[PDB]
Amino acid sequence: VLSPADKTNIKSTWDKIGGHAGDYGGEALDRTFQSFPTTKTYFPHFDLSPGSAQVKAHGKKVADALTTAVAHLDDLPGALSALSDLHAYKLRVDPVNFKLLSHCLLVTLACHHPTEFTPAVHASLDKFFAAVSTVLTSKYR
Amino acid sequence: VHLTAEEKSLVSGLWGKVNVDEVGGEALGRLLIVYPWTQRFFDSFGDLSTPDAVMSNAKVKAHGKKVLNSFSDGLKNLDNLKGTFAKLSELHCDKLHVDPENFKLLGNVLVCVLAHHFGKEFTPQVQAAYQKVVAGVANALAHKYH
Ligand code: HEM
Ligand code: HEM
Repeated sequence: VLSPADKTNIKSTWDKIGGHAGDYGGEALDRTFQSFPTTKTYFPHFDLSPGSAQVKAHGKKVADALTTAVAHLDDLPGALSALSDLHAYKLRVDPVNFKLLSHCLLVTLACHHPTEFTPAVHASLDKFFAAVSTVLTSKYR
Repeated sequence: VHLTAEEKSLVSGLWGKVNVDEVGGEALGRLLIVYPWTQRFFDSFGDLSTPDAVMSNAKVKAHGKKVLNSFSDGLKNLDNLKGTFAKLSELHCDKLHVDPENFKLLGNVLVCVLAHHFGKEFTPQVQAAYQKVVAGVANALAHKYH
């Protein structure tokens, strides 16, 4: 769905994360590789060691993307349609993967920002992650 | 569950610092809130209809506690999880009929509440070990369906 409480909680958090998005994206990748190794599968051209510049660089990209979305919450499908094609048509990605990164991305936010990690916000983002993921998986469905 | 020595030192290292009255409460609360369907197993618990309602409800604090104590029990016995949870496993499966996918999800929200609580000390290192233990528990509990 995505009601206007939601959308508020989401904006406000992303405002507060501001200039750090780019590192949070770095880290959430980290955590993902490290807690769910099956995912490194998709990055064989990556230096998948811990502070590596390969990881860091994407991270910035994965977080720009989410920034972009945060701006088009009404038109998530327009907003991310090229990435939709990327992950579905070209990278051929297991949908289970998104559940996993979504969880590490949530985590990284809870680490950095405990105070605005109230349960009400937690729910809202979750929900945001689930929506973004549905979108990148939509070409399967 | 493997859990190499390093991993063990890191798990039990953090778990020393965890306020067990608190965290059961928050983990469980959070479940009801982010996955609303889970509420159907707690009708007995009274008003859960709003987030502050759940945050504030006593029966929930009081379980949270019981759930997190049992997770304590599984930390001692990391070896034979299977044994430690089997009796509990028969309850979630038979008398309760909880689909196991929901074990996961408690497990993950617990990883959440930790992270929120421990800030940086929750390194990718640390969270990997708990992912492990968490996944262990959820299987150990699923057992009576295997
Ligand atoms: C919210 C979820 C995700 C978002 C926002 C996202 C965003 C992006 C972006 C921005 C790119 C870079 C486009 C480019 O190639 O210049 C990318 C590429 C890619 N994505 Fe993701 N992605 C997400 C989820 C996933 C998941 C779950 C995986 C795999 C587990 C994944 C794997 C990849 C891979 C392998 C590439 C190309 C890697 C490279 O060569 O640089 N994405 N994605
Ligand atoms: C990590 C997963 C879990 C652990 C460690 C766990 C642990 C426990 C424990 C220790 C009790 C019994 C308390 C007693 O001694 O009286 C219990 C009961 C119960 N669990 Fe959980 N549980 C898990 C997952 C779940 C989930 C996901 C649900 C439902 C979605 C669930 C629903 C219940 C219910 C309804 C009871 C008993 C309710 C009552 O006494 O009124 N459990 N669980």
